[PDB]
Amino acid sequence: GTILIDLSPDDKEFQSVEEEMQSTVREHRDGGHAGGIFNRYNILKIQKVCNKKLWERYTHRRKEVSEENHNHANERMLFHGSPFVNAIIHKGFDERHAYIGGMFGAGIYFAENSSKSNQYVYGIGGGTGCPVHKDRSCYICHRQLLFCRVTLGKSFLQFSA
Amino acid sequence: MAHSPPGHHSVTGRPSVNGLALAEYVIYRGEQAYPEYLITYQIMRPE
Ligand SMILES: O=c1[nH]c(-c2cccc(O)c2)nc2ccccc12
Ligand SMILES: [Zn+2]
Repeated sequence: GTILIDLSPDDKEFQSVEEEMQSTVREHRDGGHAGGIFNRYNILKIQKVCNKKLWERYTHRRKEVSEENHNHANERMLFHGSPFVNAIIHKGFDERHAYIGGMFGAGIYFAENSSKSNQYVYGIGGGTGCPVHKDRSCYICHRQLLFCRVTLGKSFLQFSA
Repeated sequence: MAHSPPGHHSVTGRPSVNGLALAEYVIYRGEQAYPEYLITYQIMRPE
């Protein structure tokens, strides 16, 4: 039940999503090992993901969380990079999309920095890079990221050493 | 998947060394995220 609608680059919605992507690039402590060496992206396409069943699943949970947290869902827009992007857009996020060995336990991870999520597009630590050239810093191959609506509710704050 | 800490719905990883890093977040229920936008892109080689 998922359809993808292309946004025009003239659409204000395309432009605000592109700005969030570009403006949250940073340098990484691995010198580019996982995600590649870059300061900006070439955005090729932005598509809206439309699935009524998955949206209703989200809003059902959002209301449950809101009611447990003084009517505050604490909703954010965050990036997610994954080799499972095709499964996610068709079937939703679930346990198969969790980072089992993550710093904060086995859950589904999201980032404010688009470049952080870019490190996971080809797998944990960038895996072996792009399927065609085996290059984690491939400048040719097309990559995909999700920009996701995420309900945080009451969030446990972990300081990172 | 793990459970959220008791009385919490997510975890926020706040950076405490790298002053330029933004936060990262973890949820433990797939129903707490919806994939709104699919962005297709290339990384650009620095000049
Ligand atoms: O975008 C992310 N994806 C993933 C990710 C996605 C799918 C599988 C997996 O093992 C990790 N982990 C992250 C960890 C920190 C910050 C961002 C991400
Ligand atoms: Zn490639």
